[PDB]
Amino acid sequence: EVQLVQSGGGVVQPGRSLRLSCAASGFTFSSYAMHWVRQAPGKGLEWVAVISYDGSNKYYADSVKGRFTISRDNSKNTLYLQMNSLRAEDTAVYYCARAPIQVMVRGVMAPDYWGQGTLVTVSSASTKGPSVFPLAPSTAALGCLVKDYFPEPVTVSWNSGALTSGVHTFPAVLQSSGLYSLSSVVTVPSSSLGTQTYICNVNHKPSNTKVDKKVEPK
Amino acid sequence: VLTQPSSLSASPGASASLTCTLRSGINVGTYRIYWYQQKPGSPPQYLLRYKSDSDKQQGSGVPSRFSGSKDASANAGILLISGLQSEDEADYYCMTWHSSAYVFGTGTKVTVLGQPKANPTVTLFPPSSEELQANKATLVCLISDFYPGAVTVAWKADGSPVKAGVETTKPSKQSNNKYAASSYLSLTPEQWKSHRSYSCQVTHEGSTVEKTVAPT
Amino acid sequence: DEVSALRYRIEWRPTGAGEPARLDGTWLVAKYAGTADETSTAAREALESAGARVRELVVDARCGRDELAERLRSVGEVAGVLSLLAVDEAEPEEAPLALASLADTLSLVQAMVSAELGCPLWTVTESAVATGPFERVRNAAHGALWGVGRVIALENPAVWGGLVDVPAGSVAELARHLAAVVSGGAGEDQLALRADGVYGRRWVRAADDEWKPTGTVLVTGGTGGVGGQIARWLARRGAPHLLLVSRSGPDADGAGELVAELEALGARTTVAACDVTDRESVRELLGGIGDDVPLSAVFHAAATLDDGTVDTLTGERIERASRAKVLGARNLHELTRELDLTAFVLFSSFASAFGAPGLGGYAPGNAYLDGLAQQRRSDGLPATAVAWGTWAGSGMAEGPVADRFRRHGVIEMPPETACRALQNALDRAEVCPIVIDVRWDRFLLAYTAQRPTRLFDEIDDAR
Ligand SMILES: [Cl-]
Repeated sequence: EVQLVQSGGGVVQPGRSLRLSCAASGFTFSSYAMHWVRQAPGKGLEWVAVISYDGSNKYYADSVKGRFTISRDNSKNTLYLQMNSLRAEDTAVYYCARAPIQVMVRGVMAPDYWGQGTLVTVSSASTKGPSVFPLAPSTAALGCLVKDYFPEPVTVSWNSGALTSGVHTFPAVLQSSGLYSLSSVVTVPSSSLGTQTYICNVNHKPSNTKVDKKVEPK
Repeated sequence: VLTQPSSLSASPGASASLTCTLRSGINVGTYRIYWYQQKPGSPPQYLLRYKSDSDKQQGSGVPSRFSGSKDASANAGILLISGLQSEDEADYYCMTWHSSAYVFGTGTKVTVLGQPKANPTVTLFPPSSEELQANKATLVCLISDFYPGAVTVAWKADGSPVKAGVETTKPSKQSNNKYAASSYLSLTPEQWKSHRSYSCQVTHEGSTVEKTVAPT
Repeated sequence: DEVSALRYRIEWRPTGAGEPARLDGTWLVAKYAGTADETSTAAREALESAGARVRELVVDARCGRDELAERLRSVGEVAGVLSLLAVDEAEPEEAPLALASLADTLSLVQAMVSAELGCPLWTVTESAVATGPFERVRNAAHGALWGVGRVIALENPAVWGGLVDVPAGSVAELARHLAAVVSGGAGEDQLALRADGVYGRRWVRAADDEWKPTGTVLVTGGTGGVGGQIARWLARRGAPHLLLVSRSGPDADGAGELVAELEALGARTTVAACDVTDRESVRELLGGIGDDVPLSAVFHAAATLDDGTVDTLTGERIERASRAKVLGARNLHELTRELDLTAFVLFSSFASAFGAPGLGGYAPGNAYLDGLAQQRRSDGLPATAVAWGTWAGSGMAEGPVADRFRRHGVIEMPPETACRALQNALDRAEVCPIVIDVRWDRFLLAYTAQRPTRLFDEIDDAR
């Protein structure tokens, strides 16, 4: 199936540079123009740039012209966005997105497939990994408290992805300290609490934090 | 360049007309308008594009109740959702080429009217052993599956309101169209053990519910 | 200079019908059983009033030229035929040159020749010409009757009386002038009757803004002949993207070399196989054009087919031979109606501008283009119908026909000079520029060898 696997987000200091990449699979990369689009959290979509299937044409939004360079490596099935002189206005989720397949030797069209996105945070604040605490059961609700991290995002799975039913991971709270916290809760039968084991798998990529916390009855 | 209403609501089965208006001094006729749907926590999804009856295309896999057209009077492109279902709640963006760039409209949020009230599920966790041993104490109030998306959260200790140490999120839409929120009360372990019991109070649509934990 | 001497246009000038009149013998009024009763009545009264016996000759739609020839031999000593086949003519959905009046005009002409009637045919059309930009060509296919009629006049003078346009749905002008027209005083055979008077068709010399190719430019017939020269010219003028279309597309002879030629001249070039008579295929093609290089100009150089056969002209064969030209033009017109085109150029021909023996199969489709461009301009849409003379270099068989044109004073144009003429015509927004190299001393004597004409009365070189 068509896949756009994105890399290269995180925190970056105002005025400095960051390079995003997007590795494509499941289609003939060199036959498709490629776009970048960004979305500041809670705000609207903002088109950033496009590059033609063979790389000879590039266009950029006014808001990034002269600071960003879009490029591609058709022998590595990879798309790049090189971002320079970053400001706080540039903080956003950045989406890789594929145009439809090239028909004529020249010309681009708007995306028909989008990647999952990567958050770029332009900040002076430092990266910090989270502390993970078990939330013991007291149907029965148990979970995982992931506290004091920066920046977003954090992902939580349960039993390495085998437990999905009744899993609820809540949007983070942003504290006055500038650090984030979140909770992930799963609803399970009370009769299994004695036998079945429950592990939350926490990932904070920006700080290379991976934690597997077992949650037992108190 | 591309103006959309911030909100649009209709009841199930109706025909919702989402508009994408171009600046005056620029004729909507020649522009190919692309339409995207974006649901909470998901990437945008391509719906269709429309320039004219001559030049239009349905996105792969997109049900035909989504259709495009234009209103030359209004200098606007139109996305029409016939047979509006609850699944169609989402943000909708139009997009077109202008000058030497693509530009998106400002986005329209589509609510399906007449959905039944959903009372919040409230789960309260006390500080964990491991956190107290790390010399901190967080109470966690999780609030899920409520509709409409407005709640008020107050904490009390031994009947008295608790102003300090509280952090509550705004409501956020879930994939089932109900809403979620969380509130956190951060204490020292001494504070935690001080009082007799703590309470999370969740008011939704003039009905209040409470959950209680006690260091005992 | 070279370019200015190539330049002409058709104008309509005030002229005299002829004096008085007074006719003898029997005039036939040819018509379809269903249509044109009011005009037939006015025509009859106008002819009778000048002193002629008048009988109806009801023609069947798409009739056989042999049963019609039999009928014409029985009626005995006819002095003239007035055709209303194109008056009050329905417009049912079909390709433009499927037109019955075209097919039956040709069969009528042939039946008059077969039956040795010895009398001229006069054909009436309705708003088929515009004496100025304030008049709208009503049906562009009716110009095909004029295109082929001018050829028939050169091939068989005795059978062709002439052509007369009247406002659609009116009889007062025909009633007022018809007798003097067919009595033939002043040698006029190409006339427009209007409320304000009588006009004759005339050739005339034609004496900041600068058109440039942008976005995508489309060339039909673009992989050879004149279209290939146009492609090269557009590349030199910096066309951002060239879209060349022909039936065979990238399989056409010389296509790969052409693309390499255009790339070296500067233009990124797409070649597509497309049958431009197929509206849906053309629709798909235009929908594949990217947003950053939107279609900005059309150069419709699809040529008329010639299989190399010399049968008698029929409307059916003309419709088939010219469908890419005619149906392609109408398809492109319908499908670009809502784009912001800077130019919509139709490649017409001297075959319709003045005609020649042997060109009867080519004039009708080029005449249609002439009318379609005028119609578009009336409707606020860009349009240019260039009536080309011959071109040097690219295309055109060498033999006895093309040598015959040069012998008759039509000299091939260098592609560079013809394209400069087109540039000037576009910069001036001319609707129907004629671009041709004529040596008038020779040409006029060849053109009037068997039949006088007034068509060139306004050209000084002609006198
Ligand atoms: Cl929005």
